[PDB]
Amino acid sequence: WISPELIEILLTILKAVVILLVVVTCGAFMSFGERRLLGLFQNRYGPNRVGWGGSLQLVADMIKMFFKEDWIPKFSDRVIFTLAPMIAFTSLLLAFAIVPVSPGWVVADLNIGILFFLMMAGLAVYAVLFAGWSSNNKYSLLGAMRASAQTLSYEVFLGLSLMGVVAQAGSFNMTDIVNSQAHVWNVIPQFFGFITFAIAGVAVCHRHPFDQGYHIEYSGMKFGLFFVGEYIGIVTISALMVTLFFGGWQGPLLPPFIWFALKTAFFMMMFILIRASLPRPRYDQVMSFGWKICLPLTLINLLVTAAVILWQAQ
Amino acid sequence: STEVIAHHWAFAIFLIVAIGLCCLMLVGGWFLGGRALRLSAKFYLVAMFFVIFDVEALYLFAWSTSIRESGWVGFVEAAIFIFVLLAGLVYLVRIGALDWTP
Amino acid sequence: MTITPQNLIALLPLLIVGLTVVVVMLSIAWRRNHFLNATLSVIGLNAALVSLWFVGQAGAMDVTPLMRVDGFAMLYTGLVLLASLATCTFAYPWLEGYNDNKDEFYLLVLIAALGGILLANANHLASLFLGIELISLPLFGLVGYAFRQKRSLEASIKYTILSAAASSFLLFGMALVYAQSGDLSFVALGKNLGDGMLNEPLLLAGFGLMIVGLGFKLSLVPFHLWTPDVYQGAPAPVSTFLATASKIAIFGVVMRLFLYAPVGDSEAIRVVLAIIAFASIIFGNLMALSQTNIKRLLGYSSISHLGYLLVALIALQTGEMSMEAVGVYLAGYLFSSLGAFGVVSLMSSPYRGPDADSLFSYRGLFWHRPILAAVMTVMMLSLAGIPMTLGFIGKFYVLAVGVQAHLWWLVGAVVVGSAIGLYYYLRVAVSLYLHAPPSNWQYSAGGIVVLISALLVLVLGVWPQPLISIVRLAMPLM
Amino acid sequence: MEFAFYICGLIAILATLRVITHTNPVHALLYLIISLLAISGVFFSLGAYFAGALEIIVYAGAIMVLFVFVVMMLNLGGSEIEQERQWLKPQVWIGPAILSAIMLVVIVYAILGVNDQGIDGTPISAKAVGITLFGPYVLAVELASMLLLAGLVVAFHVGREE
Amino acid sequence: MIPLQHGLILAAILFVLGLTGLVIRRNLLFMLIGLEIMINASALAFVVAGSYWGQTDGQVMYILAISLAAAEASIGLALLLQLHRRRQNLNIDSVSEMRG
Amino acid sequence: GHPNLRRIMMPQTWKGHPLRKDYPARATEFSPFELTKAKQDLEMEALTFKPEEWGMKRGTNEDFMFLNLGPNHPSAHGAFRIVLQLDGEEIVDCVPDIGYHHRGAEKMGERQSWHSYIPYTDRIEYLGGCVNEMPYVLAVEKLAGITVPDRVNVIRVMLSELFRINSHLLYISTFIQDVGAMTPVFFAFTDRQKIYDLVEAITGFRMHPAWFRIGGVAHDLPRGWDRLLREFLDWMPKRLASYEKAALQNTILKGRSQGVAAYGAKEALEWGTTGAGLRATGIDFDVRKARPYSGYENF
Ligand SMILES: CCCCCCCCCCCCCCCCCC(=O)OC[C@H](COP(=O)(O)OCCN)OC(=O)CCCCCCCCCCCCCCCCC
Ligand SMILES: CCCCCCCCCCCCCCCCCC(=O)OC[C@H](COP(=O)(O)OCCN)OC(=O)CCCCCCCCCCCCCCCCC
Ligand SMILES: CCCCCCCCCCCCCCCCCC(=O)OC[C@H](COP(=O)(O)OCCN)OC(=O)CCCCCCCCCCCCCCCCC
Ligand SMILES: CCCCCCCCCCCCCCCCCCCC
Ligand SMILES: CCCCCCCCCCCCCCCCCCCC
Repeated sequence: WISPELIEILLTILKAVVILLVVVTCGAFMSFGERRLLGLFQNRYGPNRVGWGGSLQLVADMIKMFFKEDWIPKFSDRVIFTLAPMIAFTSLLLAFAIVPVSPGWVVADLNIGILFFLMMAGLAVYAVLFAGWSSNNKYSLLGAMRASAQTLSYEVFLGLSLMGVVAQAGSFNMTDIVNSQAHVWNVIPQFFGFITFAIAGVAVCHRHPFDQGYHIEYSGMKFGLFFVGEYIGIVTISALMVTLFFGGWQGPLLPPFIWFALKTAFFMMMFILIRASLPRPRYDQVMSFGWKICLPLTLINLLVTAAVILWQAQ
Repeated sequence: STEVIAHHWAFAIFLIVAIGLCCLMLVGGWFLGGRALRLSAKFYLVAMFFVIFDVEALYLFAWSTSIRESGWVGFVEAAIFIFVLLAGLVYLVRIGALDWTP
Repeated sequence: MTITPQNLIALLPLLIVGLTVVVVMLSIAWRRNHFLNATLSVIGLNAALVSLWFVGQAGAMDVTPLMRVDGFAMLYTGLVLLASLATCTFAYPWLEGYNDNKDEFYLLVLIAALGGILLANANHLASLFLGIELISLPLFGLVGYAFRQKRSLEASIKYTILSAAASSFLLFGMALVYAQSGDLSFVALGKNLGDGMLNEPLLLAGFGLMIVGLGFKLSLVPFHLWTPDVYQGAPAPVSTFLATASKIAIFGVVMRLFLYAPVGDSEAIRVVLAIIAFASIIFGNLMALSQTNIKRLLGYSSISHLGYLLVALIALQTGEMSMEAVGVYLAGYLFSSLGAFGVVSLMSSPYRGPDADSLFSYRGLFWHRPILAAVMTVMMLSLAGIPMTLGFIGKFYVLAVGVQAHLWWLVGAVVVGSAIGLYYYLRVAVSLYLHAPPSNWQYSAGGIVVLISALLVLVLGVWPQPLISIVRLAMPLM
Repeated sequence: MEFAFYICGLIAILATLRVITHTNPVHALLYLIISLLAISGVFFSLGAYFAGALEIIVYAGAIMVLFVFVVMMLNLGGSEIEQERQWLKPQVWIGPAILSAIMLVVIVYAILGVNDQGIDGTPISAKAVGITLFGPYVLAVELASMLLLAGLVVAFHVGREE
Repeated sequence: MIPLQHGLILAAILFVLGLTGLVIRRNLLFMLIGLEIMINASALAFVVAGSYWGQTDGQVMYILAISLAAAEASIGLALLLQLHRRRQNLNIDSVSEMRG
Repeated sequence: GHPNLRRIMMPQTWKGHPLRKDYPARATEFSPFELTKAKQDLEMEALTFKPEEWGMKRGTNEDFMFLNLGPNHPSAHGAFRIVLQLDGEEIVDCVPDIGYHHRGAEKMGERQSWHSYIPYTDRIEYLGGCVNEMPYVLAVEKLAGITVPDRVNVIRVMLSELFRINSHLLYISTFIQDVGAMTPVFFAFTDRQKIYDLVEAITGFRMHPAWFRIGGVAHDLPRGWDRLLREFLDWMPKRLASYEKAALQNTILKGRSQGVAAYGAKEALEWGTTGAGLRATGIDFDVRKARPYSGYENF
């Protein structure tokens, strides 16, 4: 069984498995780091006793949530109730699945790329919809209608925000996107695309300030699945933002993984800072900002990007 | 090529391991531990606007990957497309279709 | 193939009506004004109608890998634009009594007119499909415009469900045709077959599925059951538009498709279309014998007249005046349906609420409305094939076309259906004069439109030579 | 390549068959979404990558979301639907199923008599689709935008609450 | 190496299944669902036909097909919401006011 | 002539009237049967809700829905219910369901001595403390004919103003948190900890000092109170400006708060509204100036 083809296949499989394991542990440790960073922002310490520096708090949470009594409501649909955390985890996980972390270190070098990210987000809205329906509660139903309306109102321009980087790269591939950032990172030309993608990625992750309850009927491992899927999705959006607007793994001196991890961790810290600082806007202004402002901004940005590209092509 | 079939195997392993990992943690959560309003039409309007603008967005998705090959003629065609889309959006905004509170 | 300035000036009615749609939408978004929006709509449609003359100056050519502009496109674009202008003119007094928003009606009429112009200019399967749906969806809006009324909502639901099913059938048929052929151009549907294997099973089945879809769209038997209910439930200007513009545009694109496709010469398709036309004439004439409602009777009339049109369609590959006969018949049928449904709309205007009935009560119309009764009986005699009417000239053209191609079964069907149509049309025209027990210039404009249609039918029935010369001048590309 | 096509086609057929014979609207829409995912897998196995991408982005990401939105808006608890079982009585479904089966055999006989060298499965990228879309199909794009606008206007006019 | 006939057979099977669901179901919602299945099957047939010939025409016609499908689904759901608002039921056989 | 004279403090299925002299003040024996049946009415209250019981009319037209916020709110203002008549998201009728926090403080006042009732006066407004103790001991001193010396007046004014600053800081923090910004409540609770340090030094307790007495205060001021007061007075204004610039000048908070539930002088006068609302209606009425007490004229 000694052959270079089988060795390469096993090595690529191990690389994908390593990427997935690092992502799930990074999401869980980022929930712990969200707690710690909220403590740091709010002039306190946070969890720092369970193990060295609180690093074993996540293990305690996992053990508690595994050994808690699993509950499914008596008057609820079992399949949909079980299937909502499945979507909330796996949809944005496989949205991460296209992100290139290093040259030669990728899971799938697809020809669609952030198109596949859009498929995964459109699948991810079903988690909120299914959790609202399967709870058999009208309060959670109305909350899910509101949350799904918000996520639709911002997914309506998520892809059009990514279209500026698509136009400047000329292809849907992520490797071509990070190769086109060899001189100037995409945050400089596609700045409006950058802010609109930031707002859209914040909104579709059900995070501050675009949130709300449909979580009340879940408990035990299903609530933990929703939680870790939310943080894994924040990791996914941060890494996609790094690979789309900040060159990804490209850097002058450090190894490419060091630059990619530094930019990703900076965007996670910026997520926690956004949660700590900004207040909650009301529904009407949130939907008005999603529709009236960001979508025409993305359309005008795409038009200006096309005009600049065709002007620069002699 | 060896690289492409290796990449397909890696993607298949990623999908299978992710789905099976979430299923396994669901099974473990189920296994461990002992035991003891009328909705308005504004949601429909918002979802329908999302659907229509998502199809116009898919047209723009198709255009954006081939801007250089289409030339200035494709830019003109997409300009009329985006102008019609923005006229529709302005029409929706000005009649109160996108306003939640009356 | 790219677009030239010559291709742009050949695109003038499409661009003008689209710019009218954008301008009307921006006017609605600025301030809801019924009069201003209707004026902008009719000015845009008239601008397209007069830019047809510049299109005729530009000549006949192929504008797209999709569209082709020639005299065929000129004639059918003019018919569709005239139908849309008459629809707006009849729609304003009906919309004067509407409590809800009125400006969306003209937007939908403009978009449906755009779809009709695209169907007139269509030289592609994609363009044919897009024109069919661009006609259908505004008709979904207009049929159920008065959705509070039960009849209009029911007609909208029936039309939407059945047209979605027929669009699925038509798209599956185009998919089978494209799988057989490999090119979606009209001329290339059968160019890859020779030496007597034109009757390929996949191509025949695909063309049969689009025949099903178009026979729904043309109220052909046995896809005709929607016609009286949708005609009755919809508003009367919507009934006018659905009777004239949609049928004219779809039959024009069917004419162009069957003329340009080499598989239209195949005998099995011609025999199937002969059976469809025979059954359509017989059924649409027999089913209107005992109708007390003018809208259902006019729907069965539309079924029978489209059967006569299909009879003229069958001899397209044999005769030489078959498309000329179709043009003359379609002009006469446009004017006949315009006059009849305009009289119906002027009696049904303004909209007197959704809870009140829209009953016609045509008995004794002469004793309070003499001019409208005269117009209505003129159009009733025109639809019967009675002489000194344009409908008689169209019926004579259909009869000559059927005589040329030895389609004697279809000719006997035309004679029998003409007798039955004579019975019910004369019953309506004589019920107008029995005994039974406005105030704005838009209503006067609608009355002027129906009076001009009646006078045009009378003059071109007495003297049909200018219309024949105009239709012969609309020569398509061989 | 062909393995994925056959498995996804069988999954889509089974899911649609469970769609048309189900009483729960949400379960029917879930099986419909599963069939859409399988049909997009069929698309990806045939090289039409843009077709599958738009199948899950739009067909399984906008249209089915709208259907689930409407279903949960109505709060359909199967009133006079779950308690009827009308489509499962053989006197109702034997006729239409026989008719659809007859049409299926006719279409299959038509399909089996065409030239077929097979599908090579070469991936047609979205770049070529966008080149053809804004090249030889400009009027298709503009009038499709017009059609989407018309559908939006009609659905706004009909689905208002007042 | 996949035959075109097998893809066309799959599309035909899905089309007649959607039509059967459109016919035998008295609910308007399941009728719209069956309509969605039929138009998706037609789009699948167009994609298979386009990929057999190696052309982008199939994908372009699919794009037009799903634009129509999205618009038609929106229209039918608006009409369904109007029917459920003004009649409190989705019985398609009970809405038969005009006939003959 | 009352539109709806139902019980507001006790539940509707309560026998007798508690503030009558023949009613026993002390707690009756507990029964799980009463609790279980009351759980049954708590279960069927959503199903058997009749708007005519609560004074609402034309309930369920069928364009109105009934919303119950309580009984437990996720806030520090207490636990209570509000039933709302709704058209979509618009409130047309609403009545609050109160009495979930009834402690019988008046009935307790009839069974405690004049001296032993002061800790009960603490827990009337539990963010007030000495502010709640002051009117009771002032009225008892009016009964006793006691004129307190000046040092007593200034000490009571000091503690009342300290607890007023504590309550105002907690109120501003909870309003900011209810808007959506959860950060400044931590810093303002640190400021409340500074106030609590001074109050612990003076009275020996944090929240309910029970330190005011009939005729004075329980102890003299501890040696070193002025140091803690000086550090607190130096600490406060920078933190106040920081909270202002962080949240009360934010445009999102202004959009959430400006123009919401506005009333004029007539509405405040006819409904007995006092304090911040009455002065926000333009009426200058503070008891510390109009009818001065505890030597407030010397400040
Ligand atoms: C709870 C579970 C529910 C069901 C979940 C899914 C079940 C199936 C799991 C096993 C899948 C096995 C692997 C399938 C093949 C993966 C590789 C692949 O698709 O390769 C084809 C193509 C390659 O692209 P490229 O390299 O660019 O090609 C150039 C030259 N070939 O690449 C592509 O075409 C890429 C695009 C297709 C990728 C599909 C990914 C999965 C989509 C479904 C997600 C479902 C999410 C959960 C449920 C949502 C609610 C229903
Ligand atoms: C195993 C028994 C059944 C077990 C339960 C069901 C599990 C899911 C089964 C369906 C999905 C997986 C099917 C198997 C895919 C395996 C990978 C494969 O066949 O790849 C081939 C090809 C790779 O790309 P290509 O460049 O064409 O490669 C040619 C090789 N030179 O691939 C392609 O070109 C595209 C590959 C397909 C598209 C991506 C994956 C789509 C997945 C859709 C899932 C739908 C929901 C299924 C739900 C099942 C449970 C209800
Ligand atoms: C990897 C992806 C994530 C990347 C992380 C880093 C970026 C995070 C981006 C977060 C974006 C949050 C956007 C919040 C939008 C809120 C819009 C809204 O509803 O505003 C309402 C408010 C009042 O509006 P009005 O209708 O006038 O109400 C007055 C009525 N009396 O209106 C106003 O007060 C006016 C201002 C509205 C908001 C403008 C945008 C502010 C965005 C937040 C600040 C970002 C600063 C830069 C952060 C670092 C970026 C690198
Ligand atoms: C938030 C970061 C998530 C990363 C997910 C993927 C992890 C893959 C690990 C790859 C390790 C080797 C990287 C290439 C070698 C060069 C760099 C070596 C030092 C890190
Ligand atoms: C043959 C083509 C049509 C020619 C014109 C037909 C008649 C049109 C209407 C003219 C006006 C008719 C007035 C009839 C009055 C009858 C009064 C009867 C009194 C007992």
